[PDB]
Amino acid sequence: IVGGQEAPRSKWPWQVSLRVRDRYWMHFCGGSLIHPQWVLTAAHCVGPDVKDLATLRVQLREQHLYYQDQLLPVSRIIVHPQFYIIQTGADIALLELEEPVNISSRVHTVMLPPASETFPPGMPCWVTGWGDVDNDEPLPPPFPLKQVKVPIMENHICDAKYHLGAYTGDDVRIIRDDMLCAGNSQRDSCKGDSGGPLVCKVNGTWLQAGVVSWGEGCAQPNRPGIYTRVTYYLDWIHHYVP
Amino acid sequence: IVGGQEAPRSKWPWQVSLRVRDRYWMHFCGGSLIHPQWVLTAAHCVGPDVKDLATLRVQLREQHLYYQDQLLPVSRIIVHPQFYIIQTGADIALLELEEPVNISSRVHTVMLPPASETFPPGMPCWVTGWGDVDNDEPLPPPFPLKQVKVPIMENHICDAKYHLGAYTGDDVRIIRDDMLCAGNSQRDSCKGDSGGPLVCKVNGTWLQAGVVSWGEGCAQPNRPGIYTRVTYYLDWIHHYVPK
Amino acid sequence: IVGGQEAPRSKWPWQVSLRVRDRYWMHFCGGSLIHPQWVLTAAHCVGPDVKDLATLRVQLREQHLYYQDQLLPVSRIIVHPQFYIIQTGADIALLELEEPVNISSRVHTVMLPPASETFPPGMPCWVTGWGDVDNDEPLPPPFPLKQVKVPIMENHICDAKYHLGAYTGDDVRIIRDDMLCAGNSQRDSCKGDSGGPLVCKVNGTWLQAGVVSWGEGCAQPNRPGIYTRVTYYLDWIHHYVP
Amino acid sequence: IVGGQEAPRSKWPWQVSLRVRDRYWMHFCGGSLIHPQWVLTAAHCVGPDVKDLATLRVQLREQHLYYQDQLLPVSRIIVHPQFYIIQTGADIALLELEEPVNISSRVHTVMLPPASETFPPGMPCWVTGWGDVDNDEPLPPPFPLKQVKVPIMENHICDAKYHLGAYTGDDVRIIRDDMLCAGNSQRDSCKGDSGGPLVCKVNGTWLQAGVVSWGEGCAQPNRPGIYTRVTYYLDWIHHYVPK
Ligand SMILES: *[C@@H]1O[C@H](CO)[C@@H](O[C@@H]2O[C@H](CO)[C@@H](O)[C@H](O)[C@H]2NC(C)=O)[C@H](O[C@@H]2O[C@@H](C)[C@@H](O)[C@@H](O)[C@@H]2O)[C@H]1NC(C)=O
Ligand SMILES: *[C@@H]1O[C@H](CO)[C@@H](O[C@@H]2O[C@H](CO)[C@@H](O)[C@H](O)[C@H]2NC(C)=O)[C@H](O[C@@H]2O[C@@H](C)[C@@H](O)[C@@H](O)[C@@H]2O)[C@H]1NC(C)=O
Repeated sequence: IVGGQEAPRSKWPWQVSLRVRDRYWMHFCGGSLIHPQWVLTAAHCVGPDVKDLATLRVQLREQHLYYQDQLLPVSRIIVHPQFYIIQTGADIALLELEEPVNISSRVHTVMLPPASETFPPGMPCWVTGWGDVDNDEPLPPPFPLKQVKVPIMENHICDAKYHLGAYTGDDVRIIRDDMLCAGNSQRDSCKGDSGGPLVCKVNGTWLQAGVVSWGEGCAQPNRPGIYTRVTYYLDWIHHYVP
Repeated sequence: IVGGQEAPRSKWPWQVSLRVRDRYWMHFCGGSLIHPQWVLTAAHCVGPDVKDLATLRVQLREQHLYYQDQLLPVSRIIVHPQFYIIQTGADIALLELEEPVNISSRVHTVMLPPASETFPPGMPCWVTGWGDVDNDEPLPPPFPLKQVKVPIMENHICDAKYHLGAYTGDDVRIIRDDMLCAGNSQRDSCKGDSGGPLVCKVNGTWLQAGVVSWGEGCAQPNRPGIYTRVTYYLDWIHHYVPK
Repeated sequence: IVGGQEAPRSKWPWQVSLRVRDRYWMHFCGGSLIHPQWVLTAAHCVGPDVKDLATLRVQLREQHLYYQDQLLPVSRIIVHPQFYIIQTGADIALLELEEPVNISSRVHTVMLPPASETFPPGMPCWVTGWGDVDNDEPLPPPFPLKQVKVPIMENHICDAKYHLGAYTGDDVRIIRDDMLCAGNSQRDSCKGDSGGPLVCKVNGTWLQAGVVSWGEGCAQPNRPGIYTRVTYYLDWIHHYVP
Repeated sequence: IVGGQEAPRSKWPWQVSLRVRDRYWMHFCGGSLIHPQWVLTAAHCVGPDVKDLATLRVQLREQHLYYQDQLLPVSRIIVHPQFYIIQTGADIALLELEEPVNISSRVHTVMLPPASETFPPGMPCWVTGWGDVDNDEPLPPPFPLKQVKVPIMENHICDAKYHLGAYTGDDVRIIRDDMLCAGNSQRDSCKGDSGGPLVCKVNGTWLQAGVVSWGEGCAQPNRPGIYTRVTYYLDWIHHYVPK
């Protein structure tokens, strides 16, 4: 997270950390609890190539990464079939836990948005995670969960920004309809935040609008963070999650 | 170049090295002289974002990088407008030199193929460059230009290979019509070879079949190197480079 | 610490971590509380060149580095004047804290040995710290304090070991009288353990026999870790520490 | 070499490069040809632990490192027995080549100094090598041999400088009698120059005054480069090297 602050303990109870087996269970992506037994995350975190499930673990919200670990094995990994690379979309995946987790005030699910919510510019939204605090600048120990408020940029405006300073033709769409843009040169997600949530407050309720997907650098001018637009994949999600 | 050998001085007179201004003019990509004043390379070597030409130089055929450099400035860069990322194709670009270079047996152009050449499996082809000799293994000094013969794999066969062991649905095309696959787990190009040429001996003549574009690792089982298919963009090329 | 285990919460209440001002207060060396207001460490951890005290802090016994830090400023650093490089000895230094710490069962001093104790081979001894778990392998988060039992090797036997396979003449002493050897190819200290304690259980009492000083690699065959022999410097220590 | 320039091809014909086997024959220290079959270098480059001679090679003077290699195997490595670590001195070693090399204008020996030469401050001396051009800044390809004029600092003055800003007692000698100090905050040797020569011109003749040994940083204030004083080891050298 670039430009943010450490999260209050009572915030983002749905945040999760994905760990890969490497000398220790190392954090590599975020995710969100969307059902007591299901984690929502980015396809690019667990694909396109099929991985051995023995090498992955999920960690539920912790104020400080690695300090109070209670690792949870995954029973199944479901990656959207249209996914191959982030720039072409469908960057979304589901992790079914071996067992449903206990639901409390400190650890619980985030609500998915109704199909009609477009999250237009002006919406108050935050992205959270334990990623780098700037380009090539890792979050220092004790690794607090961070948050940052990021402004939403309408898709067409964002698509135009991506063409600014690039050879790509205007008629060539960079930002797709299954994507959403948020952030600016001072507020954005960074390496390690991928797969985590972008939540917006709508009439007093938190709804997950996006999944951290890709970008052209952390908090880089004219290159807002790109997220997978959750509403676009509700039908697919509902095919697996109760 | 993975699994190859140092190229003989008289081979590949069209090979070029692209340099970026660093603590020295550091090699970062290959290219090929397709006309006395035009270098063909990959778009990803110079885009999709526009870069300051002041930070780029072209070096013509040399046996060892950096030893006897005679760097050339680039007048202009033309990147195919359909290019954004390597996996969606159109990974091709043209660099116009300030003046036409002097053609000799030592340095000269490579012929482009006629639109009908498909370069099917079995065709003898070589990829050349100063790229890594293996994953995370940079070419050692004195940096000789290397070459390696790479086996061609038909597009659909290759597309099926890329779906092996992946979540990606079969209805999702990974290898596109403007791409070509060559290489195996023993012979392939690697980091730093991008933009360079894949050339095939067709009935006694050397034709450039591809431009090193991408892949999923260097000489990795069931993931051959992917090249931009030159015949696909002949008309685009001929829009800028004189016939 | 190479080849050890995480230390139990109630063990080594004298262990301390030395921190240098970086993107965070990063651990760089160990030390031991030998008096409520004095920390014993290795000179090479703080010299031979004089450094700005503002860039240094002491952290008392904690189970996991960085998690619950309560950093302490150092009022004064006293480095043995005979120190220049580890291989010529006198690798010992004292840090005076600004205030005497609160002694408890969880945090208290370690006893220094009487001058006559030689700590001969066979003596049960442990080295503790947050150093690498192997050559070029840093301690993984959450950075637990580790411990390992290390075999003592008599000085001359050790000095002969250090000449094995070397051009160095036998008349050249490598292991000095103010040094002590401990460790083998399975158990030893490693980068980041320097300055910490080697403590031995002598007839029911824990005595600090050495200070981690140097060696030729971590847990390397025929090259035991070298420690500054505490008894050798008792008078020097007692010139400053009550 | 910090603060220097590329050496003219005609200078330092005695400079050699020591190479260790690692993916390629990689440079790791300098040396000087003091006899057609003997190379003088630093003990720390080839010790204190005995190394397999098959992993070492010597390269005679090359204007550009790695470009025209003609590697020479070593027949024997003789390290001073008093050597253990650089700060305690005796940092000197001899390499006997399998065969004597051809002597020419471009490649030949450097003269050792007479026992009486102390090389006081003011003497014009240069250190040469292919080492880093600054702290953590490697020599960029094509790796030219560099040189730099370094001022000599009298031993006592140098020893006092080393105690400046340090806890070490004044009565504790840091700079020993078998050492010699040269350099300042703008001119010095650096990582990779170790083992190479410090040569001074005395009445129109080049004499090797020192072997690059150690120091605290490349061109660091009050920490001049430290060299093994060759005159101190003439008897030892003469025990192995003829004439
Ligand atoms: C999830 O919440 C459950 C309900 O509180 C926990 O089970 C309960 O564990 C208590 C002690 O942690 C125990 O007093 C309760 O009797 C027991 N109740 C039931 C219905 O199981 C559960 O803790 C786990 O399960 C218990 C039985 C032990 O095996 C513990 O070691 C487990 O932590 C909570 N943790 C989960 C399910 O992840
Ligand atoms: C040392 O000097 C000799 C005289 O220059 C070298 O021999 C000469 O090598 C020439 C090719 O390098 C060759 O055309 C000359 O006929 C030959 N002359 C003589 C007197 O032999 C010698 O080169 C080595 O030995 C010769 C015989 C060949 O085997 C070469 O390949 C060798 O390099 C020089 N030695 C070295 C190690 O350079």
